[PDB]
Amino acid sequence: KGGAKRH
Amino acid sequence: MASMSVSTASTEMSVRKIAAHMKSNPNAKVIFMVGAGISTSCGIPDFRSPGTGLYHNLARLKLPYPEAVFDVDFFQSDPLPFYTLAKELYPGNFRPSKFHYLLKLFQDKDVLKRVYTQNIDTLERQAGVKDDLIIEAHGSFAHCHCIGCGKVYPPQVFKSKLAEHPIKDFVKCDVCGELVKPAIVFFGEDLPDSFSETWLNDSEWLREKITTQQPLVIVVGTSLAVYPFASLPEEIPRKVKRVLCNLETVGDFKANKRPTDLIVHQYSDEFAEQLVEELGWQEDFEKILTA
Ligand SMILES: Nc1ncnc2c1ncn2[C@@H]1O[C@H](COP(=O)(O)OP(=O)(O)OC[C@H]2NC[C@H](O)[C@@H]2O)[C@@H](O)[C@H]1O
Ligand SMILES: NC(=O)c1cccnc1
Ligand SMILES: [Zn+2]
Repeated sequence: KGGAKRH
Repeated sequence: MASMSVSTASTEMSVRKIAAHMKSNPNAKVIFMVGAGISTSCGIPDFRSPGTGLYHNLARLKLPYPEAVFDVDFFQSDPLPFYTLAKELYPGNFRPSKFHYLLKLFQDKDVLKRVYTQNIDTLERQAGVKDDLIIEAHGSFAHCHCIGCGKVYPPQVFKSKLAEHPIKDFVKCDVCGELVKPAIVFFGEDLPDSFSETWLNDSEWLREKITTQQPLVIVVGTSLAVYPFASLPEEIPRKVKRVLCNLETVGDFKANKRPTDLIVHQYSDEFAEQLVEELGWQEDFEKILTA
């Protein structure tokens, strides 16, 4: 998935 | 809608290369990956920019820093700033840009494979891009759910609260009592399953076209600073031509440039104008723009 929305 | 070039340098020759690739591969499709840059000309206010009425209202409301407006913990402790931003940014308050209509043209020409967008303005959909071709990676206001039990709510319940003066009594779930919010992905949350799922399918589609025509991935108006969305570019097949239309070179195009990478420093709307010209679709485009 790629993980949580972040910088 | 009127645009001009970013500098005295011309980008028509570079844009011509793109049109040439599409001319040599008439049955190929394009995948776009876009960000906030494509909606700037629509007049959408940047919540992180002082000098924007939105920024100062959020500051007056004690928001600690811009992005706290999209933070789950903060929202639950004080939903007013988010509600205030929603009132100003709710879909229907703006109109699509020339670039958004370009996406529509491509769809009309059957050369649009998919458009991955980080924006929550839903101007691609508002412009007529089909639901099947759009991937709103960060959600939108079109759906609402309780943050505690996940119960589904029609988007209109939330929207009606935004027209009240002052905004108070926020939407609470009639099952568990927690706050109900629009299906916008906040920092710290996972993106919707359709994001990874569709990219999984489009990644295979890309790799398989390399061996038959040739596809094209065009990245526009994004700083590629938010993950996981920003991982897409590096995941494009080495043998698939990557194009970047952005005022500045960013992300993988800067960190790991590729021989075949085509970089175009231009405003997304000017880029749209030039591409339509080099493709010879000015007639259909004008029709859409005047429609
Ligand atoms: N008209 C136009 N054409 C091409 N590129 C443009 C334009 N206007 C801005 N830009 C470029 O688009 C990029 C926009 O970056 P940004 O504002 O950070 O937005 P994103 O799409 O990448 O990210 C969203 C952010 N919004 C909420 C979250 O706070 C994110 O950090 C940036 O690199 C600019 O050089
Ligand atoms: N596009 C946006 O409004 C936005 C807001 C916060 C974080 N990332 C994107
Ligand atoms: Zn609930």
